[PDB]
Amino acid sequence: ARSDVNAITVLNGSDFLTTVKVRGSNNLIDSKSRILVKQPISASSFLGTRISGLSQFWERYRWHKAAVRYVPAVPNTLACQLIGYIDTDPLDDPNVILDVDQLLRQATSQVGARQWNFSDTTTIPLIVRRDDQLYYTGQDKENVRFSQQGVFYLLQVTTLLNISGEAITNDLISGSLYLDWVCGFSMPQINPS
Amino acid sequence: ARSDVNAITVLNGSDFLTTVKVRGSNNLIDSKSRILVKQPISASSFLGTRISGLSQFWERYRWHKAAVRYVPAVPNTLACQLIGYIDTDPLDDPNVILDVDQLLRQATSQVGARQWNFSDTTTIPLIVRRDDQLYYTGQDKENVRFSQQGVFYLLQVTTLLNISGEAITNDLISGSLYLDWVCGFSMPQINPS
Amino acid sequence: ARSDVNAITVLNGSDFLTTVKVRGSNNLIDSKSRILVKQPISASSFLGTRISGLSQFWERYRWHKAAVRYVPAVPNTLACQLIGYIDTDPLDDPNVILDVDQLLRQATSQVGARQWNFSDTTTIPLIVRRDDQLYYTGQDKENVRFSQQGVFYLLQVTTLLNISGEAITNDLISGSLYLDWVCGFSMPQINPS
Amino acid sequence: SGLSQFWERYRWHKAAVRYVPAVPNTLACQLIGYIDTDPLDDPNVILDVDQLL
Amino acid sequence: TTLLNISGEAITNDLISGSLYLDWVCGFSMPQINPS
Amino acid sequence: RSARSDVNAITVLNGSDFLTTVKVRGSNNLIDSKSRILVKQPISASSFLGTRI
Amino acid sequence: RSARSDVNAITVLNGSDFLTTVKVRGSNNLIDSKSRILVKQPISASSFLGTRI
Amino acid sequence: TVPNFNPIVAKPTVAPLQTNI
Amino acid sequence: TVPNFNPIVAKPTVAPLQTNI
Ligand SMILES: [Ca+2]
Ligand SMILES: [Ca+2]
Ligand SMILES: [Ca+2]
Ligand SMILES: [Ca+2]
Ligand SMILES: [Ca+2]
Ligand SMILES: [Ca+2]
Ligand SMILES: [Ca+2]
Ligand SMILES: [Ca+2]
Ligand SMILES: [Ca+2]
Repeated sequence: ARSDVNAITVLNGSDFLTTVKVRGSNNLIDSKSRILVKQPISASSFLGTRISGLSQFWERYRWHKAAVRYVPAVPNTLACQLIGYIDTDPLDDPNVILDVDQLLRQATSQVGARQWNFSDTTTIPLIVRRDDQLYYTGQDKENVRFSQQGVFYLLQVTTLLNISGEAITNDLISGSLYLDWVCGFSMPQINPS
Repeated sequence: ARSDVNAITVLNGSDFLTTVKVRGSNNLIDSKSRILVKQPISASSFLGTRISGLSQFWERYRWHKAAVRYVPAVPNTLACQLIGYIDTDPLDDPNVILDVDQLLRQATSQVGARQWNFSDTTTIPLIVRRDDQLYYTGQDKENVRFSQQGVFYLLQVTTLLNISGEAITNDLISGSLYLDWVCGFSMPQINPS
Repeated sequence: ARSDVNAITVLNGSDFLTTVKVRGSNNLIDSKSRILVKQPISASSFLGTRISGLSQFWERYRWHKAAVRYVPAVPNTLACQLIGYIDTDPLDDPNVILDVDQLLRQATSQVGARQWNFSDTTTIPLIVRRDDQLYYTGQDKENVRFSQQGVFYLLQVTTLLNISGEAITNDLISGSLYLDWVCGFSMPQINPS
Repeated sequence: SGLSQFWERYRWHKAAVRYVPAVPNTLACQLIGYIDTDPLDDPNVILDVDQLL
Repeated sequence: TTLLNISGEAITNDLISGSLYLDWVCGFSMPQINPS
Repeated sequence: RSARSDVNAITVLNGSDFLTTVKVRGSNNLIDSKSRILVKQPISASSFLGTRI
Repeated sequence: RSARSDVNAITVLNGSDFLTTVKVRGSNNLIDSKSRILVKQPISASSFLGTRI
Repeated sequence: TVPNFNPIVAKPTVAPLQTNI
Repeated sequence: TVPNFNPIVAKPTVAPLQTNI
């Protein structure tokens, strides 16, 4: 009962991430205002969830096949495109970019990217690397490539509009993000908090 | 990545329970005073541990191979005979017993009971039932036999005495208890708190 | 004689780390005082040893089977419960914890943690990751997770007490730590100093 | 539930709740439907919304 | 045509409508590096 | 000598990309002919900064 | 939907390039240890500005 | 002729009103 | 194993706007 073995506990689940908020007209005045979400996809990036709670009890992890899932809380009469991707490089930051088309193009350039209307649902996969690398669970520290396996950027391509030509201006909620994940944690521990 | 199946995720670990404290002469004046530790062995009984954390993320559990370990924090010059048994029925309470030797007997009779001096280290095994029943991982509720698979009882048999045949009265701290376990959790979830 | 290939030269040895010192009563007045030893387990952490010498002559390393050994230098008449775990993440620091039992729990939860009285000898194993990552042998630089494969933490759980239930205050020296290792070095070189 | 009374025990071999919508796609609201296998887990004790979700 | 809604009313917001992709095939001939 | 190959070969490769967004000009701004030109994007390979082509 | 391929493939390609020139430091400047270091050029793929790799 | 350099795919999905059961 | 005790069946039907001819 005192086994000193280190074994990967591959285990599945699903978790509620966040309610996304498309920006509208008032707040959306520049390009970086079109980045609705900047959410690391490290196991321990979602405090109240189950994945993060488990992560807290291990050193490491590796998404074997993760996926972000968008569920719309709006009707179809509203129309606005969204582009979502997961940069495997936690440091690559598009916030510095000024041109909107440049940002959407460097988004669509990523391999696991998707586009969709905020009235339907899709799935944003995570493309896992090839060098068997593991990542740490604790709160992000000196460097981020040790901890984060990816960073999910959610983008606003169009302007939020409704039944009529009316352009909404109140920055209202469009849907909800869900993570359908599978990862294996290696070394039992407790991470501080 | 979004499987709905339910499997047994058996995983190992070790955890720290609490520090033991022999009762001494002045405080030991009856049979219930000799009960130093009444500590449930439900996975969710030790808040800051790894076992309870993990438990919070599953609905059911079952000790496959558990063992309570005693680690002395005292020299060899002191002596006090203890008894440690894990009762698989939590409602069985020895506090209602008045005869002391009867309590020692009902302790020793447990098939996994161990006796030892508080200057020595020994392992108290848990014994698992035969019907395949699973227990619950949440806080204890209307009934206790659903959650708690066992209850660790520690006994002070003889009196705490120094080098000679002379007793002690200051009620000093003897050692700490540790749990070396391997458990199988069944249904992924998050329990309320 | 002038081969350019790179092979793993796995080699064994043992080395002396330092002398342990329990803290006593007066000095033990908080939770960080109970941390007696914060000793990295990087090969190049012990200057006058054989392990660090050899390390200086290679670029990368990987503990295949390491173990920190405790050798008491005190009699049986004294008692003090210790905990020894080797954290595979050096950035995890318990000094930031204020609750003492929380620190003991996050220690015990490490899969290779051992508890024992400072009058006894016991072996603290190192647990090795699963991704085949190699670490660096030089002094610690911009980041610490490249060099240090582990960090040995020694804890003072209970108070140092004499024959009776009476405490000590002189903060005496308990014993010494030794390292029994077998490591695999990869790239021949000489590191600067 | 009337036949239930004629026996003393039961066990769902296969159960699946099925939602039949009555609204058009011009309205929107997210829902979560889970069947908890422990009747004693009551979310009403939860104050935080995201924790409940 | 004018931009108009469900009704026969014209809109005056100067909105965005969509995106354009290029599905292309090109043959490059002479290796070099252009300055900049 | 260290001579560099004198072979001129046609390296053909294929893929998709993203040009730009379209902005219909609306009744206010649509008061001229030029106002009806929403996109003027060359198709030169080196006219798409962000792309990798 | 317009989904972009989720295929991670190892694109391996080979060729030569040009790092830099070497400047032996001579008796005047060669008065120290650092003076004997003529080249410190990383081998990262993105450390060769002019090249096309 | 590096195949699958920057491939993109399109797939429509009709969005009717009052999907009835 | 009384078959077809309380069977129910579901069948959708899209309701698009402006079905054209
Ligand atoms: Ca990137
Ligand atoms: Ca950590
Ligand atoms: Ca009993
Ligand atoms: Ca049963
Ligand atoms: Ca429960
Ligand atoms: Ca740790
Ligand atoms: Ca690796
Ligand atoms: Ca080095
Ligand atoms: Ca539940």
